[PDB]
Amino acid sequence: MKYADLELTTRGEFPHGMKEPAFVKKLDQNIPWYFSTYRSMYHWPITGDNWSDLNEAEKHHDLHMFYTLAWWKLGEGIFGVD
Amino acid sequence: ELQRGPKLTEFVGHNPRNGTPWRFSQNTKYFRIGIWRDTIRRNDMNEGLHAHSSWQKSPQQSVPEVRFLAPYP
Amino acid sequence: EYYRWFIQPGRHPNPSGLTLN
Amino acid sequence: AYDMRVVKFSPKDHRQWIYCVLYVGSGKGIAGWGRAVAPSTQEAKKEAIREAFSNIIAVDLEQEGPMYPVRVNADGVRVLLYPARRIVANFRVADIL
Amino acid sequence: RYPFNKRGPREHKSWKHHVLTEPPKPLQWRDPKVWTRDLSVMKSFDAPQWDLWQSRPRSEDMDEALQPFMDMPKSLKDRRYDIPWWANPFGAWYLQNILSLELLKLKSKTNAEKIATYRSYMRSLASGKDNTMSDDDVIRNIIKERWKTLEFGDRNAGYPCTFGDYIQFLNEWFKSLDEEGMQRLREHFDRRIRPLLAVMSPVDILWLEALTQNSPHNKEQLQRKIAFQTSLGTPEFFDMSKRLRYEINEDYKVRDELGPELFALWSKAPERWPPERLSKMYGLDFTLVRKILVWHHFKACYDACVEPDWSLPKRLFALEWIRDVRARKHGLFYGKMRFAEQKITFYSDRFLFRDLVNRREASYANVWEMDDPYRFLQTEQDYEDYWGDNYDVYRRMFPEMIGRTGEPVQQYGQMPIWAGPHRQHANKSEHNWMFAEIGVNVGHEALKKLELDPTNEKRRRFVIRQPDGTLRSAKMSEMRAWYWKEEWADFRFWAPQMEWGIENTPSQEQYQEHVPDTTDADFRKQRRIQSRPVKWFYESHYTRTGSFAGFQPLRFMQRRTEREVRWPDVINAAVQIQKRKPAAYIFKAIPE
Amino acid sequence: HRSGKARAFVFRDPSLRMMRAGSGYQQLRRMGMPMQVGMGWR
Amino acid sequence: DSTINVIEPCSYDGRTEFEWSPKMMRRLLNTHGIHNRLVVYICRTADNRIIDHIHAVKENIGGRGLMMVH
Amino acid sequence: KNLNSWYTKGTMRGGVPRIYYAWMRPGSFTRRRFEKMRNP
Amino acid sequence: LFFLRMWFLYGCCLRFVLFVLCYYMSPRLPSSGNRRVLYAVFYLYNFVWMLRCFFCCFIGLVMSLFIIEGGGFVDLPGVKYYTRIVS
Amino acid sequence: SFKYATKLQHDEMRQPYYIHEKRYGIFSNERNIAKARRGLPFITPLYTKHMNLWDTDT
Amino acid sequence: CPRCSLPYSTTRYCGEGDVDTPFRKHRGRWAPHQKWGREWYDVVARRAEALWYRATEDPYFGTPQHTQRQAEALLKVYVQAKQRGKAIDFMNKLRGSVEYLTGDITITTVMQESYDALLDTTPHPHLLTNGFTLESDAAKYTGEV
Amino acid sequence: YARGQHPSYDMVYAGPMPEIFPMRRDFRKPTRWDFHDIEKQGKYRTSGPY
RNA sequence: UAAUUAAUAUAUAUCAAUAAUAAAUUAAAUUAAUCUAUUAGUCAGAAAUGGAUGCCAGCCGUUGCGGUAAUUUCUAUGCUUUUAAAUAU
Ligand SMILES: [Mg+2]
Ligand SMILES: [Mg+2]
Ligand SMILES: [Mg+2]
Ligand SMILES: [Mg+2]
Ligand SMILES: [Mg+2]
Ligand SMILES: [Mg+2]
Ligand SMILES: [Mg+2]
Ligand SMILES: [Mg+2]
Ligand SMILES: [Zn+2]
Repeated sequence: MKYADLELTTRGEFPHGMKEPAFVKKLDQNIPWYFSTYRSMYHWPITGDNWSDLNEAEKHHDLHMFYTLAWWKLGEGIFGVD
Repeated sequence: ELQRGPKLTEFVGHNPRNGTPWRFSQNTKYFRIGIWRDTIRRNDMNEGLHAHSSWQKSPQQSVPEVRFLAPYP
Repeated sequence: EYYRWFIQPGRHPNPSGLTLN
Repeated sequence: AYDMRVVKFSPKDHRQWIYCVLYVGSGKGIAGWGRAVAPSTQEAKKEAIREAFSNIIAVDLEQEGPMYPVRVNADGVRVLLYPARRIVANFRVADIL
Repeated sequence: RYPFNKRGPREHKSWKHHVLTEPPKPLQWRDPKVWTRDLSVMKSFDAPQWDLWQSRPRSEDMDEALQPFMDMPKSLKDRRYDIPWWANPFGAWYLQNILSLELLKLKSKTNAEKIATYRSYMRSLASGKDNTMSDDDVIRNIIKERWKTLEFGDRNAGYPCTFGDYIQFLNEWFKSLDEEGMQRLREHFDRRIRPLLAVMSPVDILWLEALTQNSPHNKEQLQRKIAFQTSLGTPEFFDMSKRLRYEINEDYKVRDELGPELFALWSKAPERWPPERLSKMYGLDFTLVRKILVWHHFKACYDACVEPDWSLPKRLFALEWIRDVRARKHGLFYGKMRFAEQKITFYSDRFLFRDLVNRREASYANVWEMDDPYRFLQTEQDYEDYWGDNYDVYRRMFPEMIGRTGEPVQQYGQMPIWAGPHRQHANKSEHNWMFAEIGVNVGHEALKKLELDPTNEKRRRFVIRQPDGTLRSAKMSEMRAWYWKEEWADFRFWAPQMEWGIENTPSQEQYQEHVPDTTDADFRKQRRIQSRPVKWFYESHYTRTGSFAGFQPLRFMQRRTEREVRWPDVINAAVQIQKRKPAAYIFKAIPE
Repeated sequence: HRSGKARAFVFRDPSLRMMRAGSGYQQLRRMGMPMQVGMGWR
Repeated sequence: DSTINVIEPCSYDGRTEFEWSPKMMRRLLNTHGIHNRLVVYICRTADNRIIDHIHAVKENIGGRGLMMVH
Repeated sequence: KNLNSWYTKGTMRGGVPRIYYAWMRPGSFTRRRFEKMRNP
Repeated sequence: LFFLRMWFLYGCCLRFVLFVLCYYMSPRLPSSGNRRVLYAVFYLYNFVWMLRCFFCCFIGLVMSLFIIEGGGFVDLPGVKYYTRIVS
Repeated sequence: SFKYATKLQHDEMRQPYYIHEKRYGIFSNERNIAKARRGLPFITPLYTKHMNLWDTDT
Repeated sequence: CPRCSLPYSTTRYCGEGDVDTPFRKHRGRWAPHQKWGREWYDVVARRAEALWYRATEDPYFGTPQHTQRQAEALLKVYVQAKQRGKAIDFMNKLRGSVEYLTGDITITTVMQESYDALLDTTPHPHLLTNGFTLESDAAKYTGEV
Repeated sequence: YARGQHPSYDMVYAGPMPEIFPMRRDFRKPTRWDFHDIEKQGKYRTSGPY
């Protein structure tokens, strides 16, 4: 369904989320305390049954799930039969 | 309780309810010098806030729903 | 938006952005 | 902290030894602290570290904080550990806790 | 001492004019390749992220599953033509190898083998070969390795599929999914991928890339690094397929609870089968075995193609339900009460005696009365907490919790004015005039309801003169306006809306800078886009609970403000977070 | 330090410190013990 | 070791007499929103009974402080 | 009542994570020695 | 906090004074040099006091009255008051 | 127990006025308000003490 | 626009020239129009859903059972969202209801035929549908023009 | 119950309230401290992760 | 029934009466009236290089610094800050 033969040359790397980051020596702020000192406003998980017209939780979960399945090629070769 | 055990439940934020389960990844400002020091001299122990990261020396990474009581493998 | 798929990651073909002449 | 103490091995001989104080911790309920006097900086570091693993303590986190006041004195240092709505403490004491 | 002996405030490089301009700005010559189509902003030339849709408020994204197809221009999208799903070369490959059974030839057993296999299968005698592998395991091994051997690339060369061709099939398929389709999907995701997502490690990234045969940036240095590190353990140790091997509690396998126990009985009269009769089956503890019974009910229902009772987890866990409702009521929070928040009372050893003789001596006319689901409940409070959630049962059983009645707004008779028309203009004016009464017997919050009570004749009096000059009793809103503002928020069934959140707090308190409010793409607030319906319109009204303002907003302002660290001089109290202000401000003109 | 202030060996139980405060000046003002003999706050 | 961490009298003198309001005794019971009966405080009552603070709070009587033990 | 509101307790330390327990302490979780009868 | 070094501020944060003398004085070892000391006068309740203070300031064209400010310690013993600006 | 309960300027922290009536009779102060020397500094002493503390009766 | 309901031709941003607009706040920035497609289509769907529950849930403004008006209104929304699965399921659910068996709600001719119309004109998962436009160039793959 | 002989079921007999149907994988939500360039986290732009 | 279409009083005082009121990017559902608004550090502890100076001049919250190489003085330039200022009481 809805096929065309497409050549997609560059796919970004695997979303394993763990990649050796870029290294520096000196940094901008030399003040490590800020890490521990920083606070934020409260993240409240839920308000009143958590209803939304844009269905955020479900939709975003599924979209992530999709490219994750894609990149693992549906986890289909990895598991043998125990 | 019948398989793999309970989750290791952490938080960053005010409470368990107010924060995220996620630590901050390696791309943080404060983690880079430390993680560097850890990549280079791997065998000696290293000071830093790079501990609190979701990335570390050990093969077991800290990300949510680690099953830590598992008799794995 | 579709360009991102065909680029080579290290190459930033014109870092300045100015063709000049 | 790092520091320098002179160590007299004889009436002529004088060495420079340094002094380390650190604390090992893991937010998972286990910490420990150590100190040492060694010849080098690296030495006092490694020393104090295996000293801090000798002294490791644990805490039962079922209760998440002390349920009654603990009044106890380290040598000459009078300490109060009491229940609070949140963590309040001097910055260092705070992230030791 | 005083900085200002010897000299005044130093104005030296106060503009810091070396920071003002870069001496190279821009032009009409901006490259059409490396800029936006509009020449608005530079394009970012680093490798593509697959998630980009989450950060940007563009709506075509959400019409396609995988990312590259979201970024596709319409002009290309038109040249994708509708063809049968297996005419898609990946769908072809999938059709050949996975879905086509009959094309699969298995190595033919000899007769020796046939006999040995048979006699192993019917009667087991120990010490024998433990393999004896069923051809179903063989078959599924063959299939899974057909997923190993599948590789992408150009198909005039060896491989069956273009990577783009595979994610094409994938994309058309993910849009094609229904409710239970993507339910089966997410399930299959949680059982296979998700655990792996927890057990991963840098040491696998190369292998993780060997699934799609994609080439990494550092590939050489990762070769060396991962060689040196996998050198430090057994090859068995380090491979990901075997990392999930073992499970706690081998006696009850998830596989065998798939067939639900005695489903041919409690299906037919689910009343005569309280949880007890079943729970005698498992050698586990209480919480675990009720958990399992829930899962049985659900499996069973899904199997018979009917919908399950969603109130069953409330009915089996009823004691826990109410413990939680009441905890939520007591400590004000929404969630599940956990252990640190239990009371520290210490009971005597024999504390249970009264109840123990009450139980030992109880008697029951029939067995249903013995264990019915609702014996947990006596007073009305209980019936109110056990059903707060169904607005059905609650609305029917507690009709007076939604106030339908009120003190009618009535007009007062005016006092006669002897001066006649001469003054008849006077009490007619511009505005409304509210008059609330005070006095020793009135205006105390303690007594508030007695005071607003229509039955009490010492009741606090209000009057309102409308601009035309008549007077009426106060509307109940006006009445209540005259008492110190009052918070009603109750936490027991649905989460009340709480103050000082991400989406609640306006900018200046939340961040110490002005942040633009746009209804799209707030990166700070981790939201993609926002449609803003009217707040309480589309939601159910019982779902509206209240608002809790009753705590300190610690990001903003706290008690006993103090410097964290005195040296260095830079750190303040933890409420002062802020970005650095620059050397003197540069203003770019912004119609663009 | 013979010449100098006595120090506690350990802290004081804060709870107990709050328990000894019941009859203190503030609680007295709230009970209305002292007579109001002058104009007071305006 | 002992079952008694610390045990302290309420008053050093007999010339000092400390009075416990029902609300104070109610504060002791509460550790930041969780009900805590750990520590025990002991009272005289107007009625000559020696009570813990928990019974006292139960019936809302104020009493004279004696000691605290945990 | 209590106004202390278990929802809002705690202090944000910035990036610093910490453990918390859903119910009991994890050591107390698997009881197998009394279950499978491994005890002296 | 040493509250007796402030004796001539008489509870005030800053003071006015008229210049009289300037002599030089040698600080406590191991700090050597010449520290400039200004000998000043001011009046309170028609009493004329001679205040003796450290001169850290900048003197331009000849001027009379200074502004005395408070503490900290200095090399020179017995010097307790300092100079802010000259008028 | 806190600073806010120090401020008696709330009416919620202060023993109410009417007590002084219950002791000395009702509308008893309207007499004292017209007195020649008043409020400089002193006013006719105003007795408000929670009735269960009254030294007289209890 | 699906979001702000302003015309596409004469208006560049969401909430332009609307006095009561949510989408433009004080020092905030302007937001360009959002386009129709599956996203907002099922947004409209979900809103209609919520209203449909609130119709029997609300004490004050609610009806005891669903009126006919509400049924054909919902169905019309589904039709107008090009929402297929939902239309089917809803129809069947309807004829499975109590109101249907009581005789209170009925399926009329208009509902029936609009239902069928939408059944025709949108993609069906396994089959080709009325209102599928043949692409001349699909011969590149299919082989037949 | 009225006469005191009905077996109690109190909140004291209630154990842990179990998670029965496990929610969803919570995917890592991009914050301002997660960026592949050390720029954008610079002191002139970012005050903290959010 | 002087007056309430009033709260406005110009430039004086005493002891009060806390003003850097989004201190920096999308604009004021006005009536557009008052205002043109800046400082600190730069050893320890966020942040340094030249040049002088040489127990001098000077710094000093504090241990203390200054002995021709001063990251602690003076000056120039950059650079540092969690942004109602430093400093004195
Ligand atoms: Mg009983
Ligand atoms: Mg003095
Ligand atoms: Mg000194
Ligand atoms: Mg006080
Ligand atoms: Mg430094
Ligand atoms: Mg200086
Ligand atoms: Mg020289
Ligand atoms: Mg220098
Ligand atoms: Zn719009």
